[PDB]
Amino acid sequence: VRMNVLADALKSINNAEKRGKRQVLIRPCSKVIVRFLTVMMKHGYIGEFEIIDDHRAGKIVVNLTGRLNKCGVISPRFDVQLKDLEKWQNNLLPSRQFGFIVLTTSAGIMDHEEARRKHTGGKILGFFF
Amino acid sequence: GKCRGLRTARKLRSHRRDQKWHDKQYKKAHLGTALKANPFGGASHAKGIVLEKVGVEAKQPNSAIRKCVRVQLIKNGKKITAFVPNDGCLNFIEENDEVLVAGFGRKGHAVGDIPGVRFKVVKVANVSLLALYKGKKER
Amino acid sequence: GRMHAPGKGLSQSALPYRRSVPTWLKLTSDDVKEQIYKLAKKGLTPSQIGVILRDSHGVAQVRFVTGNKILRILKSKGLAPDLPEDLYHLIKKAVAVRKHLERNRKDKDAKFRLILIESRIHRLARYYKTKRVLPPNWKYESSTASALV
RNA sequence: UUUUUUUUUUUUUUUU
RNA sequence: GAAGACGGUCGAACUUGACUAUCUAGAGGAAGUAAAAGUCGUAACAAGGUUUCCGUAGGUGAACCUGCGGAAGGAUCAUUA
RNA sequence: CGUGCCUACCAUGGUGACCACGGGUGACGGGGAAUCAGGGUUCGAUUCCGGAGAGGGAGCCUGAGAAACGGCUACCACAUCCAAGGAAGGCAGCAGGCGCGCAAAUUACCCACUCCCGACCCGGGGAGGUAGUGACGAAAAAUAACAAUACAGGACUCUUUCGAGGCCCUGUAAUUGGAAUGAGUCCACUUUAAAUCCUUUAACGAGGAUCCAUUGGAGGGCAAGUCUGGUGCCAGCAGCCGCGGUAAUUCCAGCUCCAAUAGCGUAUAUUAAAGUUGCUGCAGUUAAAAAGCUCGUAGUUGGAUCUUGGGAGCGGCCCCUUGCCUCUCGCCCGAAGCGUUUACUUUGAAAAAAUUAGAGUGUUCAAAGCAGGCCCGAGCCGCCUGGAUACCGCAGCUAGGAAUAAUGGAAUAGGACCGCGGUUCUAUUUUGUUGGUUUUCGGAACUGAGGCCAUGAUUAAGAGGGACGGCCGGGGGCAUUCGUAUUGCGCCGCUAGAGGUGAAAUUCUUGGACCGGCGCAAGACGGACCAGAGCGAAAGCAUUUGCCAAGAAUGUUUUCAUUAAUCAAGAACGAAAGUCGGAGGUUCGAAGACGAUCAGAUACCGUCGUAGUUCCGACCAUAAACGAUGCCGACCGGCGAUGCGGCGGCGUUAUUCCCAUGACCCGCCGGGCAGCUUCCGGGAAACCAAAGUCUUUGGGUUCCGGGGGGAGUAUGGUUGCAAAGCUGAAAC
RNA sequence: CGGAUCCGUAACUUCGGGAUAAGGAUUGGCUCUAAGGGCUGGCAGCCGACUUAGAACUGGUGCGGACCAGGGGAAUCCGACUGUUUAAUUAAAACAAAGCAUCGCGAAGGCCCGCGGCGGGUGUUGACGCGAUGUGAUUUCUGCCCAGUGCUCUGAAUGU
Ligand SMILES: [Mg+2]
Ligand SMILES: [Mg+2]
Ligand SMILES: [Mg+2]
Ligand SMILES: [Mg+2]
Ligand SMILES: [Mg+2]
Ligand SMILES: [Mg+2]
Ligand SMILES: [Mg+2]
Ligand SMILES: [Mg+2]
Ligand SMILES: [Mg+2]
Ligand SMILES: [Mg+2]
Ligand SMILES: [Mg+2]
Ligand SMILES: [Mg+2]
Ligand SMILES: [Mg+2]
Ligand SMILES: [Mg+2]
Ligand SMILES: [Mg+2]
Ligand SMILES: [Mg+2]
Ligand SMILES: [Mg+2]
Ligand SMILES: [Mg+2]
Ligand SMILES: [Mg+2]
Ligand SMILES: [Mg+2]
Ligand SMILES: [Mg+2]
Ligand SMILES: [Mg+2]
Ligand SMILES: [Mg+2]
Ligand SMILES: [Mg+2]
Ligand SMILES: [Mg+2]
Ligand SMILES: [Mg+2]
Ligand SMILES: [Mg+2]
Ligand SMILES: [Mg+2]
Ligand SMILES: [Mg+2]
Ligand SMILES: [Mg+2]
Ligand SMILES: [Mg+2]
Ligand SMILES: [Mg+2]
Ligand SMILES: [Mg+2]
Ligand SMILES: [Mg+2]
Ligand SMILES: [Mg+2]
Ligand SMILES: [Mg+2]
Ligand SMILES: [Mg+2]
Ligand SMILES: [Mg+2]
Ligand SMILES: [Mg+2]
Ligand SMILES: [Mg+2]
Ligand SMILES: [Mg+2]
Ligand SMILES: [Mg+2]
Ligand SMILES: [Mg+2]
Ligand SMILES: [Mg+2]
Repeated sequence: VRMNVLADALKSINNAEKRGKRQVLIRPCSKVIVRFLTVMMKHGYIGEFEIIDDHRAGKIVVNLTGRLNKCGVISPRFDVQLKDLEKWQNNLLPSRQFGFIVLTTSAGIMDHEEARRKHTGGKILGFFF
Repeated sequence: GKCRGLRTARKLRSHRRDQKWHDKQYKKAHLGTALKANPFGGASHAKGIVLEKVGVEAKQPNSAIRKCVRVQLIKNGKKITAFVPNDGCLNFIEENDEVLVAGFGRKGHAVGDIPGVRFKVVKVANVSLLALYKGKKER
Repeated sequence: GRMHAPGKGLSQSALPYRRSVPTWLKLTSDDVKEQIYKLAKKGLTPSQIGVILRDSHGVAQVRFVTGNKILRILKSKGLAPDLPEDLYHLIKKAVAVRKHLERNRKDKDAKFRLILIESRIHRLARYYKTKRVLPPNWKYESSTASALV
């Protein structure tokens, strides 16, 4: 039924970007989703956001810039050992000028660019550009 | 509606191993009846003995009579009509000669103008019809 | 989405955001627990006891006024059902549907609904054997149903 | 209300 | 300390029987393919001249016909007070 | 030696849908090879590692080491010599022969290199190495050029030039030189065990008879002939499309061209092309494809939640959470408790070469090889440097990292930690020394009594289950009642037609049909109200009434607290028809019968009429079982409806007179069946608010399709009483 | 061949059988060994049944030692089978038989006996009964003819 709620969040983000609306409602909340949007915010692709704290499970409302072509989730959360990123680079990123990958390292939810410097690797959550 | 979990490699391998059989090339590659049903035994060429000289019909948009040789095989023992290529070479083939034969373009199918002959004569008495055609040696 | 139905409606209840009881109902934990013992001696389902305290005594969600869930209030002094309610109602209707098939041994619809009800029983029984509230060799064929009505 | 059949192949494509 | 012998164990082989695998003869029967040029009709495509089709039974030279229940891939996206 | 390795006794076990057991392999296993985005797919007979066997198969002596076979014993199958009394045989070692084939080299030379064995510096080695065959394959590479003079087929800088040509391309069967140099012909060195080959060098060695490049092709794909002569759907070409029947851009020849070049065509296995096997990365409304529907185990996936901002210091460390303890051992560290436990990463070892990547290095280049490079006029009785590094799936080891994803704990307290009692048990030091008696003590355990912890249970998923309560529905079963009509019968009146058709006839008819009137009986069926309305998992369900259980939606500050979704095996329902019993038999009606129509009808039309249609029991499990759209979940436009709940609305209306539910009207919420519109976005389109959120391709999961035919056929197994159903191929 | 023990048993089929199918081995005498129980006492002591399994020795390969005692397979036709029959020539494929059909009859009746009576029988019975035939398990089937010949229903319908 309800599984991998990161996908449920990011397909709503995708439909709202393709439609052209301003702000999205997402009924589940995860620390995964919050740190994912933190990476997207720090790299500037979204705007400011706000978490309605339900006692049960909150709801995230995100102001949208309008730059987001495509965000999404790789489904089974594959492992990625280092010196195996370049497969995912050529397979997922639209170019060698932009695009980002969200790894899950032991030292936090990191970025494709911070991961190669921190020299960790780990599991893939998703991608956005 | 695929399957994409991390622990589903058995289901994927077993379903792909089942669904690989319905391809015709794979099933005649790795099912035994294609090898043990046809002549040549899966080889390129075979020798044989001329049994008789047979003219056969052609198809309907192009009508002619093609010239072929019925062959007892040395190796297997099956009888084969084999097409004799050029203008002459029916004169160059006599009765009961050692004849080397091969296929045409794909072994499961004949050529378009010819109904049921799948085989092409290369040599007669260890001399090619190419040499017999453009002035080379003799029978 | 319901299990054994296409009907995916929404008929639920929604607890408010606000925690423990607002201003009125000067009714501490002791009086509430004494009420719930006097009701459980009369032997009502805890599902019913929540409704009784909601409608008569004006008690809200009892987790707020007492701090503790009502079946834990029940078990800690041991007025237990010893056969939990969520299995008990399914067995109670399964007995009646078996009897109805017996005196009407042609009712294919009731036969099918009996199969669905027994499926729900086996699901909840595997849950209770996992969570160890029940003995692991507990079974359900006919005679346990006819006894523990 | 009727009322069926009628050889066989003949038919290729441009520069600005 | 030789030849030989009772008994044991290993077990070559030979016969017989069973099981299984691969081909392989067969009077006749029944099928498909070739295949275009033959005889008998004209089932289908247009309401194909009885709308078509799907199941399940029965019959008939032949395609086919009919019974009962469905579908529209139907020839009806509509029939009022 | 350890062991069911074997014996005896005893127990009744072990494996499997996470594929056991059994068949097949044209299967020896790896290191590897081919194939180029990435991921893979196909081989690995074969030079290195390891295993096995010497015709099959069995046994055995010697020896540290064998079930040895260039050792032995017997049998089987071959086969040699026989004076017929007996002997010896084992090339899947090296050459060589027969057979088999589509398919494969000389009965050569040498221990000189490499190493190996023996008593041993010396013997021996078909192990090896050298030569001969060798178009398996690879590397480098002339094949007659080359600059010329002249004629220009004439382009080009540009001047009225009708050319200056200090540039040019090319045909010159035109001449001239370099007569460049090579292949072959041979002296001599070297090479080598002996020669050979390569290099070096001497003497010859080119003017189109030269010292001669072929293989395919010229319609499209596909670069290149609408050139010529023959040929007349004949011959033949063509991998497919196709050409050829008197003008052939395609056959056969010649000429001219085109492509690769000392290598081209062909056949076949196989890889890419093939996103036409799809994990990245395919389809499933109509083309092939979503099972009839539902439950259901194994499998697969599984909501959220439990460690944070900072500080010091520039320009990585500590905490306000950031490794706890013990200081027994040599304020702190060494050391030690030392892990709930893995999955995941980053280390680090570890491993075998050869291959691949790749560093260096002028093998004349290159494929290679692992070498080489300097000064020195021989004189230095010499120096420098290399023979790298990477990669090595998976599994195992080691230490950091705790996010992601599972697991741990304390709920009947049989918790956590500190400090006591009391029971009970032993260890070694010391009473100068030996021994005994009694301890302190050190450790385990047992037991009881407390105090102490903020003393212990994440909240309730627009997940789910269940209770609840007001209605709801052609939902299901059992029973009951009603209604015409049909058919037949009984009477009653009238009277010659009545049915039935495209038109008629079969048939009933003065023995009174049809028609009217009354009444009775039987069985089937529930019209009109009935709709793009409801309900059911579907197949389906329509007269009233009662009984029996069951269910959706709605309302809920109700309960439980992850019980969830999809599901191979397995299972319950499943229309019509069909089959087996029992009851009856109105209408219809397969089969069958006739009458007509037609050339023929056995067909449509009409008359009669069998089984079945009905009910009760059992079976069969199929359909265009259709929305030709698996199931769950979320998001993405609007509009008016309609059905069912719930809520709001001094609007209207019926009671009697508040009061409620009644009946409309207005509006909102939930989810259901639907519809109009649209450039939401899609698709091949028709079309779809899903068939969308897809080259920007990944929410979870089951079933499936791989050109059409053969064919849902054969053949096996299994179910069925039978009809048949389920599973299901190949030749061609 | 034949008893017994231990192995192993096909095709077909109504799934019950076939089946002691087919085919093998073993079997003696004498020594043991192991197992299989009862009654007593506050786990131990006394007292007994005839069976099974295994081992060694050994006899001139001999072992159900006499007696006792299934030849087997492959097929075809017919009849389902068990049953019964021509005593004194037949044992069957005939006969019956269950099953399947068919017909008469609601008691003043059917079908019969009887020389006779409302005398008997079925009947101390009543359509799931009695009476009269055809066929002969199951499985699958039951076609076409009312002309002949029967049988039956109908009406003084109208000829005799
Ligand atoms: Mg072909
Ligand atoms: Mg389900
Ligand atoms: Mg005709
Ligand atoms: Mg027609
Ligand atoms: Mg028609
Ligand atoms: Mg049809
Ligand atoms: Mg033993
Ligand atoms: Mg082999
Ligand atoms: Mg490659
Ligand atoms: Mg690769
Ligand atoms: Mg080897
Ligand atoms: Mg060996
Ligand atoms: Mg040897
Ligand atoms: Mg040898
Ligand atoms: Mg050619
Ligand atoms: Mg030509
Ligand atoms: Mg071209
Ligand atoms: Mg060709
Ligand atoms: Mg496809
Ligand atoms: Mg179609
Ligand atoms: Mg289709
Ligand atoms: Mg499961
Ligand atoms: Mg989770
Ligand atoms: Mg009447
Ligand atoms: Mg039915
Ligand atoms: Mg029938
Ligand atoms: Mg019967
Ligand atoms: Mg009967
Ligand atoms: Mg009729
Ligand atoms: Mg089907
Ligand atoms: Mg489905
Ligand atoms: Mg389905
Ligand atoms: Mg309403
Ligand atoms: Mg009401
Ligand atoms: Mg027999
Ligand atoms: Mg007998
Ligand atoms: Mg016969
Ligand atoms: Mg008999
Ligand atoms: Mg008698
Ligand atoms: Mg007799
Ligand atoms: Mg009588
Ligand atoms: Mg019979
Ligand atoms: Mg008859
Ligand atoms: Mg008559």
